[PDB]
Amino acid sequence: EPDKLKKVLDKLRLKRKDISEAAETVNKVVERLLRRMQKRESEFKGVEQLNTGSYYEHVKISAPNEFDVMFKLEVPRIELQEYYETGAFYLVKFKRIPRGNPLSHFLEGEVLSATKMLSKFRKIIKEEVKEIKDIDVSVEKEKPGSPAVTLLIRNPEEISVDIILALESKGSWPISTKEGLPIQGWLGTKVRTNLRREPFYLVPKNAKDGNSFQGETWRLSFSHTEKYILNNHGIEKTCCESSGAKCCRKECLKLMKYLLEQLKKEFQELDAFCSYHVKTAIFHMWTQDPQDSQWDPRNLSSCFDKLLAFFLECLRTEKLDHYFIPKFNLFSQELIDRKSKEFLSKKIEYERNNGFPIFDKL
Amino acid sequence: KPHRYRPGTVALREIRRYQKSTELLIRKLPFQRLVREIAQDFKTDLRFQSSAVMALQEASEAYLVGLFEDTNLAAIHAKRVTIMPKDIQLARRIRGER
Amino acid sequence: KPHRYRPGTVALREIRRYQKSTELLIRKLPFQRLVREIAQDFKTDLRFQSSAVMALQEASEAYLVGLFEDTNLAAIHAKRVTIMPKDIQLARRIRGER
Amino acid sequence: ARAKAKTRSSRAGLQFPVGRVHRLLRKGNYAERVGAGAPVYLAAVLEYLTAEILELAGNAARDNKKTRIIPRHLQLAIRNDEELNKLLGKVTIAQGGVLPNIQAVLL
Amino acid sequence: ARAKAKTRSSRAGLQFPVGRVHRLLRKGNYAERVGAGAPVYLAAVLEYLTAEILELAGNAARDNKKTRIIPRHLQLAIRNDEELNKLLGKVTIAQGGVLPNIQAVLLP
Amino acid sequence: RSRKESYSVYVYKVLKQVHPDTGISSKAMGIMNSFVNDIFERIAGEASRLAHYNKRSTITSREIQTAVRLLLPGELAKHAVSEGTKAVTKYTSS
Amino acid sequence: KRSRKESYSVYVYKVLKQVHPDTGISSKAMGIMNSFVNDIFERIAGEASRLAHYNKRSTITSREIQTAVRLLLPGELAKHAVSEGTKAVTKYTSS
Amino acid sequence: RDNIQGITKPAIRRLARRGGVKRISGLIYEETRGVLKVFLENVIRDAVTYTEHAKRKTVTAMDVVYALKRQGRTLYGFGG
Amino acid sequence: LRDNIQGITKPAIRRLARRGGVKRISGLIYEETRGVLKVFLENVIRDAVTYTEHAKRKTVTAMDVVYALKRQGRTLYGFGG
DNA sequence: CAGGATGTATATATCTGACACGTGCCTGGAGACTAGGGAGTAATCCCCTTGGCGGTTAAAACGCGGGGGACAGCGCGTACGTGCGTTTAAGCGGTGCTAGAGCTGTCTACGACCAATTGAGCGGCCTCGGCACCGGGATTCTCCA
DNA sequence: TGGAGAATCCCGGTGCCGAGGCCGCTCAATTGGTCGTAGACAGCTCTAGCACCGCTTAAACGCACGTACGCGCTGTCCCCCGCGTTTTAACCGCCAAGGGGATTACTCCCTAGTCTCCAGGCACGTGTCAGATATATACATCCTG
Ligand SMILES: [Zn+2]
Repeated sequence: EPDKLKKVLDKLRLKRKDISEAAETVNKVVERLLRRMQKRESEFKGVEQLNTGSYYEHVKISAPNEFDVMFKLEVPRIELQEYYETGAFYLVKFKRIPRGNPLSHFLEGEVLSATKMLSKFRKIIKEEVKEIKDIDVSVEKEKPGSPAVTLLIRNPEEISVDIILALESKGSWPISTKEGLPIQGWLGTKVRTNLRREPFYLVPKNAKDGNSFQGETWRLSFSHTEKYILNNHGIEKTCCESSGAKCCRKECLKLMKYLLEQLKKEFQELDAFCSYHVKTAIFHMWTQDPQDSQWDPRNLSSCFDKLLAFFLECLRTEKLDHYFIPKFNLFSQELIDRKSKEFLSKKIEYERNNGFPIFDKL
Repeated sequence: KPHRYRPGTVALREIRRYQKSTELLIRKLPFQRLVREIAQDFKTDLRFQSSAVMALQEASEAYLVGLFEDTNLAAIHAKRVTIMPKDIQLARRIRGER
Repeated sequence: KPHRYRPGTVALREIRRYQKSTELLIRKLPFQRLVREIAQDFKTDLRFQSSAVMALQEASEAYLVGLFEDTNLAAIHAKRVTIMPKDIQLARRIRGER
Repeated sequence: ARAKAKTRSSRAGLQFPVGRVHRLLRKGNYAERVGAGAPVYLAAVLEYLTAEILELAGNAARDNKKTRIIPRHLQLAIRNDEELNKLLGKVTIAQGGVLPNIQAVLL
Repeated sequence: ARAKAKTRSSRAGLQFPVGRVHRLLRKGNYAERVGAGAPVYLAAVLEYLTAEILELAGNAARDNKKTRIIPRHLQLAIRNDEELNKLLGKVTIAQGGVLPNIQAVLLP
Repeated sequence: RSRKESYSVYVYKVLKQVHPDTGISSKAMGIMNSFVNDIFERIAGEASRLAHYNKRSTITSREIQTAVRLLLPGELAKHAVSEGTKAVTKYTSS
Repeated sequence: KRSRKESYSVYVYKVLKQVHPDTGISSKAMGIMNSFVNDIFERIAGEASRLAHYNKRSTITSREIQTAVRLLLPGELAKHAVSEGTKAVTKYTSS
Repeated sequence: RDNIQGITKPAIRRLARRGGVKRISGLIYEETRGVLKVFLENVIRDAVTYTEHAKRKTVTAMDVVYALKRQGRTLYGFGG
Repeated sequence: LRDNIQGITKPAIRRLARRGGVKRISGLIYEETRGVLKVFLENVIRDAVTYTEHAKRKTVTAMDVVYALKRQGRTLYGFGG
């Protein structure tokens, strides 16, 4: 029944109406922050916000009082050391750098101390937002367990924006990804070479601490390539344009992402499932997808149930490759207990057999 | 009237063009003739591999470019923009070839 | 009134005197102190033969004289008689130490 | 009961050849004898230097949206390094081109 | 048997030692074998060059009314010869000084 | 019929290590030969001179290390020395 | 114990008295002459080594030394030194 | 048989452009032609010496590369 | 030891300049000369100390200095050569 | 300023030749063992480096007057850049040719190696003569009407 | 065009210390012989430099116009130089102590040398795809009323 789905998406477009004003005010203060960071004297001279779009399809967002942006910082010659032999977490070191690294105070010996650098970042950002009080904006510090510095804005009311540091490397897309992003037979090799000639990102996140080295672990980020593919979601790059054909790809992505969002939040035991799961599965579905006619809004419900079938078959055989790192496949029981995945399967069945009741809200 | 460019714009365009290329800027037949005529003083009935002459041409062009750089530096020093033989002579005297 | 010499005559006499000698023109204790202080950065508790320090002093004075010659040449080029740090910088840039 | 050969570059964990450098050291009139750990050291150094240059070279190649490294890219790699340009200060590279620079006074 | 010895420089007619040069050529890691006429060439050239320097050096020492060569006279010789100044162009002479030379623009 | 050896195999392996999607021309692979041969000759000449100054007859790891310290500038020498020492340590464990 | 050392002082003295039978020489000048002879000896020997190595040979002959001298000395110095050397080699081979 | 006038004036202007030169006096060409001639004379003297030593008739690329390397101007890209 | 570069007095830079043949000297030339001499000395002493440490000695001999100069194209006659 | 002409980076479509594999194989690299010689070590000497003290005078340091040189400004005129129309010859492709490089085999003269002599060259001792070193007059050279 | 101060050379005498000669000695070059091997010739192959011929067209060349830059002059104003007084600290001679280079003797282990064997690197042959080229657009910059 695609009419209710289309209208819930419209409901999000009226959210979007609220969040245009909310996002514009938060966006403007963060832009102001950007202008200010380039003038202050510190190790954070060139720190851009990473633009992944503004749409719900483009950014982290939930209930209207939290927004997310990515701040990038270019880093000198970086050498990575795998710490989680899955291929998802790294120790960071430097290379020769003959003139001088203006970051040596951020390192514990030869490894970059994420803890120290993040503490200095938090201190500088909080002081700088503290130095200009046009809009009522302050910083909140929760336990140092997830490295994000959240501002609380009293304009019009509570706006929180988690600022996530991302390291910018231009080097080589390290070997752990060598056969990631497999699209050669779907789109072409020229895009993949061009895409893989782009930079890659490193974000602070303490991998759960069955480990000595804490904070000093990093995760890979490919937000820009993912945004690019999503906004060229079709084998034809004319998708989402007037130059092309309306398809149900963005619609199916919102349908599954939003359905899972609502069902998983109402049964909170399963919160280890993050939005990256749906993006990875839909990346695999769009690459294996050979037909433009297999994604068209008149086929919203059939493409969606086919996608549902894809999700159940992915769950069944106990593996879902990270689309950029096939060697790091996050569907291992040591991070998601098999019984929890089967419980999710039952909850998914719950949604399928009841005629999408979670959408019957308002 | 038509589109007279001011003196110094085409010079900058040529600078930007020739600082981007890697080709050889001297004709090849004159260079080869000059090489053979110069060499016929030390020994007659000589022969040359083509690669040898190409290497000689590369080396000589690199040499002359590296010398024009210092000539330009001397010109800048003398509060000028035109290079003069005084500057070439100073360059070759400081470099140590005299 | 007594016997004021004009500026530049005693300078020429000193030029003529120091172009005829061969002695060392730098004091020896300051040079030795400077050498030991400089060397204590690469390794501590070092010792020096006197001949080594004397050789170092000779080499450094020869170096500085040879550099002042080119500074003078650059000064002459710039239509001056006073030497300026621009000329030293040009000399060291042309010589190849940069 | 044989000991099927295991190259010395494998023992050192390198790609450069240890036996060929050993032979070149012996038949090169450098000393009467040659120690056992000298070729490992030298091959490690040569491999390090090669990787150090080639990475910046592939970077300069992939800056111009190119796939193969050409001599122009090698030259740009050499001159954009305040130590490699001092190590190779008096070397000329064929088809290398010049460094792009304009004097401020000429604008 | 065993006729009286005669140095190789004696047959060549030189004052430089052929045996010491043969040994230094055989111990300097220059090649596996050293021909018999190579030390003759080398001793002749070294002796020629040193005599060629010493002639100018003694001339310069006499033009200062001195009968004893000192380093200053060797440098005067070297800087005065146009061809010896290209050979020892990158050489420093201890206690040598420079050549008296003032630019014409500086005279009164 | 005039078999002549070079370094291009190992250069290609190293390249495939650092940039496993980039090729190389045929002249650049000659330039890398010339570069390797130049550095080889420099290091070997300097180690020979060092052994002659110290009245030795053999060339060991210490001569190679000192030669590298004499020829490489700044942080290049530090990284090269660390590489060399790690390599020798790994080799001796055999 | 006394550690005999070598130098070219005897031959420098012979050459001096043979070219200038009346002048003497200091000791530091003799040191400078030693440094000079060792320097250009080394120069010629290294150049001849390199030349012999380029041409696949394993012997240093008077031809190699001749062309190394032609490479190092400029203009007429090389011509006169080559004439001296060749004359000496002719005289020597005549036993 | 001058052949030194075959080093034209536009070629010299191109070499000056590549070296970052904007204006050029008119008496610069004959002097830089003489400089180049001197340089070539030195290099070719050394190259022909290396060639004659091998008792050859043709000049190879290795003779030039050696003659260059022995003046401190090593050249990569032509063998060796 | 501190402030020893100042022991290169101005009348000594002046005497070196006179031996260099210069007639009139600005007043800011002395700091430039001190800096150039300091970096030259650093570059030479680094190599002299490298030779000495390799030789496993604790005194710097004159041959170490002679080699450090020779390796930079500044051969020096008169100290053993 | 504000448009207009021009120049340059940017997208497409096609083909190519230069690069990337793949195969056969041969020569050089690896494993094992021995015999020597280079290097590591321990002790001892004795050289030379470091450290101190006292006096002097030469050099440094500070001040000062002043003249000359650096530097700014203005004018001019000319020499060099830009653009156009001709013309020459460089470059390219193809053909043919042969001198000379490159390889292969033979042999011969020459250089390595060894053992014994012997004189040349090194270390030490002594001595005279070239050169500091001080005075003292000659004689340049600068500073004025 | 002088006339007097004031550095500076030159001669002369004293004295001192370093070169030159003598003497004792030791170890390295010479002689004489043996052996092995690098290189010199002589032939033969076959590449690749040389010479030619058309042909296209891009580049050099010559000329005109104009403008901006070097150069010359003038005038000003600091700032280095020459001189005079004070102070200080290198420098020399000296003495003292001790660290460490250098030599000897002793020992061991690592490398050359030999021999056997086999895998990696080279040469040859394909297959294909990065890039060069040509065409069409759009953006960027300079320029002038
Ligand atoms: Zn769509």
